[PDB]
Amino acid sequence: LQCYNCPNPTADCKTAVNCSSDFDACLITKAGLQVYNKCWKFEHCNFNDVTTRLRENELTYYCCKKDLCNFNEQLEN
Amino acid sequence: ITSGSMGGIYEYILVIDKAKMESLGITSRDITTCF
Repeated sequence: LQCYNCPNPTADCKTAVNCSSDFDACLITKAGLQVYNKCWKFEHCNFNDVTTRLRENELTYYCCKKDLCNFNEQLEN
Repeated sequence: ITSGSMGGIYEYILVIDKAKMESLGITSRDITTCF
């Protein structure tokens, strides 16, 4: 995954970190200004869980594949 | 006092009122594309 991580709203999450587990997806999420990125867990793409953990009610998200896929602009708009 | 009654009075009143209203709405759209 080795994802960009921003547990707090960050309109351009550039915080790449070496959570460098290999096989697993990242998360990107845009909730308007409330944009989030995480060293997420694979085997997931559940809107209810994302809303829970990220505490967001209108969010749009991708569980993008494997490594470094999850930079902040991958969600358009 | 011009008139009255000697005696005792016991008055006990209990009122309990509880109301709980919950409404939960959700809509989602979730999509795949893989090969």
